Amino acid sequence: ASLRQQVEALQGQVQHLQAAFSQYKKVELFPNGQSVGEKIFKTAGFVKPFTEAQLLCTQAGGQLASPRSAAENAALQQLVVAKNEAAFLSMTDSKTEGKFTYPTGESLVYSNWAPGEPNDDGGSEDCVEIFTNGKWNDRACGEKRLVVCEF
Amino acid sequence: SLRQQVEALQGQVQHLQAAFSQYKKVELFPNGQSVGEKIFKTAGFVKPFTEAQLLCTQAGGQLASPRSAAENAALQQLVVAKNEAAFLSMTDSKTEGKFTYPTGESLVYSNWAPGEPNDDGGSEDCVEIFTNGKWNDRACGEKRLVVCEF
Amino acid sequence: ASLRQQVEALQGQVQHLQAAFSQYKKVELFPNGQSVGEKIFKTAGFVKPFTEAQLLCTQAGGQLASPRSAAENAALQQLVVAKNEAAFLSMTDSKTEGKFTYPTGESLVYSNWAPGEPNDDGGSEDCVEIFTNGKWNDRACGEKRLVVCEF
Ligand SMILES: [Ca+2]
Ligand SMILES: [Ca+2]
Ligand SMILES: [Ca+2]
Ligand SMILES: [Ca+2]
Ligand SMILES: [Ca+2]
Ligand SMILES: [Ca+2]
Ligand SMILES: [Ca+2]
Ligand SMILES: [Ca+2]
Ligand SMILES: [Ca+2]
Ligand SMILES: [Ca+2]
Repeated sequence: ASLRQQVEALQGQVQHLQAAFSQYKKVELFPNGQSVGEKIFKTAGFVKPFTEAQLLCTQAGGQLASPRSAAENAALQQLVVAKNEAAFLSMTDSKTEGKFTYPTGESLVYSNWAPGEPNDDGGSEDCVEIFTNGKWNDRACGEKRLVVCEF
Repeated sequence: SLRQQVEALQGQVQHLQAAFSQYKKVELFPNGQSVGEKIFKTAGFVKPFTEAQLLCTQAGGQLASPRSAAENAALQQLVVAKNEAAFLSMTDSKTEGKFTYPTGESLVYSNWAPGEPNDDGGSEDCVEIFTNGKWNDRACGEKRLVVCEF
Repeated sequence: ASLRQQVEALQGQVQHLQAAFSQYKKVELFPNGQSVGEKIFKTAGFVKPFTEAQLLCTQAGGQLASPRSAAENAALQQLVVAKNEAAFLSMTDSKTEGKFTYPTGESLVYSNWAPGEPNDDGGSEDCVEIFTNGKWNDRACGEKRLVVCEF
């Protein structure tokens, strides 16, 4: 009966935690986050070159935004629109020109390239940026774009 | 067995309670204010009424709607911190001279500054809260601190 | 049996919460917080004189950054570096010149003074600031420095 009283005690404590946490999830995402599925996009609010942006995300325990579906891309687009700043994606074709991959080396499972892209303009575009219209364009990694990580 | 798993679970819940409590303080610093079961959080920037209202609803909340002196003081704390008057959620856009909450219910509390609301120029249907906590009906097209409540 | 299944169910709920909380904690700390051990450093993003900075932290349920080990100092330095702004620590030698103490009155158990410090320049430097290189310098409390609290 004791273990029973203890189990019922935990049920209440857990119910409380779930309810309190549910509220704080909303508070946290406002105004720089976007939740899509099990993924959370969150912008740092400023721009940085690719390598620096990548470092920020990885050291934070996540990685640069990597939309893998129309839904994720649409969620990421909301942050880009909100900040009115094109953002860097995690993908590059730095290893093999013309072959874009995730930070793990895997090939793209989704893409939303603007017509004609990627075009490796000037023979020097190995990074990818997402516009406010949600379309993608390969861009020089040295350029500064909105830092958006995924967790 | 059960006794062993219940003790493990109890430890898990106690750890979560301590960790969540700490996390709450971190989250609220420096843009949020917890008052009762409500949480006011500022976006840190200004926007006109329509844009600010959309920002809050899209975030799963709504614009700051203080319904008591206690809530008003909490909200005012954020206003003082950012040094910027904020938009409240109430407007008399439907019926002039009658301010209401987004749902449509009449105000259950107000903290108007002397003489307000005065519909200056015949075009003030929105409400702003000053750093002194008092309210003033203001033009909805004006840009004020965005503060939502969750 | 009925209890066993109840414990099994609750534990799944709890471990799911543990996973959700872990994710939201990472999101929360990006880009203005740093966790080290059981301590969490979080910057307000702006500068304030010591007294105002101290009140902001205490009112938030914490206190000004008080690195007590090389590891904590390193974590704090990350925020100072990210914002590129020297930050105030919680320690002062206001009560007894030359003797820096934590808000509790307790003497320092760790220090990372830059060469020549603390020097009490002008005979009025009773506060402590941490540089982007992580080194400390006693600084006049009236100066404005990055506000970083620990929770
Ligand atoms: Ca947060
Ligand atoms: Ca190339
Ligand atoms: Ca290329
Ligand atoms: Ca291109
Ligand atoms: Ca009107
Ligand atoms: Ca009016
Ligand atoms: Ca007025
Ligand atoms: Ca002195
Ligand atoms: Ca001194
Ligand atoms: Ca000095």
